[PDB]
Amino acid sequence: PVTYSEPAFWCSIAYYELNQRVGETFHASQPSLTVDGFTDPSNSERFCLGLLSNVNRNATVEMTRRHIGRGVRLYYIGGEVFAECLSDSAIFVQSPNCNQRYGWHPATVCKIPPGCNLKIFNNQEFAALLAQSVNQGFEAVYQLTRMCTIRMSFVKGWGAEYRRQTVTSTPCWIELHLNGPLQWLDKVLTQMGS
Amino acid sequence: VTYSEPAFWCSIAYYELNQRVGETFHASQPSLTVDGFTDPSNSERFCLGLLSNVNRNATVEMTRRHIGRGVRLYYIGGEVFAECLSDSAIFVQSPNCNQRYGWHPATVCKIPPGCNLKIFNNQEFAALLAQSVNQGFEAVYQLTRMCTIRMSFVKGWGAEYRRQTVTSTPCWIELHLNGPLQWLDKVLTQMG
Amino acid sequence: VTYSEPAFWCSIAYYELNQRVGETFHASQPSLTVDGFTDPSNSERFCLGLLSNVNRNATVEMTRRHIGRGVRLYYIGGEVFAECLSDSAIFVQSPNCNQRYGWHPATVCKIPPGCNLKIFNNQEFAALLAQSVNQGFEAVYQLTRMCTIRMSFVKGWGAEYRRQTVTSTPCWIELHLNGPLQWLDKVLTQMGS
Amino acid sequence: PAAVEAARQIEREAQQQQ
Amino acid sequence: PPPAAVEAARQIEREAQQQQ
Amino acid sequence: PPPAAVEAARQIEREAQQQQ
Repeated sequence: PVTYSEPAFWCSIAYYELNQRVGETFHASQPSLTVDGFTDPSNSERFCLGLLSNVNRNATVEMTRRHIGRGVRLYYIGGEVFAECLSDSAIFVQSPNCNQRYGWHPATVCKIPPGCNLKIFNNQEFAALLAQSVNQGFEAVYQLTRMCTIRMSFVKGWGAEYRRQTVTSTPCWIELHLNGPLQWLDKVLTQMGS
Repeated sequence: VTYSEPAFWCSIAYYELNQRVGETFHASQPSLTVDGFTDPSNSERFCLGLLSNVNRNATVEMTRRHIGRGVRLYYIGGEVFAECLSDSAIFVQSPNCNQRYGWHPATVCKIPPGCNLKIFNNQEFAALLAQSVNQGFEAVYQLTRMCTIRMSFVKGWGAEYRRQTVTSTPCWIELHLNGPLQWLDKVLTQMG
Repeated sequence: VTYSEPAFWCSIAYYELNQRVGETFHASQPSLTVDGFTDPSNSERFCLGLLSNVNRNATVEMTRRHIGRGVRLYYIGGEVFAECLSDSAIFVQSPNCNQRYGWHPATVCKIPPGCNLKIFNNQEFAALLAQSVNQGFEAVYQLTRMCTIRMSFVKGWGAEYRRQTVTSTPCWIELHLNGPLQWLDKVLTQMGS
Repeated sequence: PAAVEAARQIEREAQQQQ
Repeated sequence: PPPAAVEAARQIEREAQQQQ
Repeated sequence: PPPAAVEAARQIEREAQQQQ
């Protein structure tokens, strides 16, 4: 017996400082939300990071947390996801669905200057990749979980051309989980066998 | 002091090696399955495949691929059972079950695919809790491990294996039975 | 911008040594007790005795045995008090209290069993928030530590002791005052930069 | 003491479940 | 390609077009 | 001092003062 239900929250965001989890996981219910570095504790549309505390927080993270400002705005219109840079400092996003959409290396990191926006995710694109992946085996489908996960950095970029080579080296970074695509992946994973 | 029946009869916490991974899952329905798939919004499924761990290594990455349908837990009456839906055996360490058959609290039980086991019994716990008020605070305080149960999905630990601690297994969880815990609190507060 | 009064006036996070243990506890009632017992479904009790830590050592296990009735926190009017219900003294590090008496920000106050102390005062914080907009973003941004309060249940830390950091104490918690945090948010957004 | 009565009540409650 | 899987993915593609 | 910021804090002081 298999039963499925539409998720209440279309995504969940986890905040990270260096390689450590800081704060609780935030689940976005509204189609629009802002991830800022301020201190509002009771806003279902704002993921205020300024109030999260880390006893092992160093100096450079403290300085980086001051430049988040208005942070990033995420909206989910139709079947596509966008990230808008409201911060006075550029943000760096690593979205496999976006990277593949343009024929870039999977680890590619996109810089979003203040005021600009970008098509972070596309449901139709993912559905197409999920279809042509059942022909490559369990491994290919299992690794499609990273397609549902997206990582962003608030001030400092990482990857090639930079000194930080991994996202765990950036002072302030988050990781999104797209519940919609994740549920579609579950339907296909069960049928893939071992 | 005022007491209320807990909304969730149990809470499960997922672990990878010696590090907590994901949030704590609170089961509201009497039946739930802990699998390694990717459904985020099923009140009856604790899908571990969607949980991410920046500190996940290779061997854990391989172990997470064989979880499959995982384990299904049902709460019929006053007893708890674990059924092995995975095509790989699971390893359970339940003091309530170990004592029911007189085994060491650290004993680890292997559940082959398709098999099941009576993981917990409230009546048994209540009896141990009664004859424990005569042994002192320490004995009653140590009855919290009776309310906690640990499972391993592919690799076993403890005696009979090379892994000696539950923190050595790649993928393991830890259950907390809210019901039994509330009974323990009633006796602990008055024990002084 | 839209604002709503927070449902929970504070949130407490339990810690053992340098590792987070258990979920964050959100206080809805104006009075709550953080004890070492095992009730999981009491909106007025943050029972730490049921929280498990696989990496818990001996000294932490011994410290968790002396928590007992723990600490009682009530939020009467616009002030916060901590009462030591445990048979062992508790150690609090409240910047609002430290500043109220002209002590170093890192100063740790010892509360013997049965005693209490005015941990926080809204009026004091509101006044400090006003005279802080004149020093720049940095000064206002650093008012987030004013909204965070740390307590230790048996062993003290800081100067005069061998433990120099709160991460060295076996059992300690960290409070977040949502009320003061919301006031800070209104001023931080308008400070720019 | 008084606690044993609370535990004695628990034993009656646990028997009721079946 | 597992036949049950390819049909499951085929339904997903139908859903995405409805969203568009 | 920003005009909107000082006014927001100015309102906060009255709110906290009302509590007493």
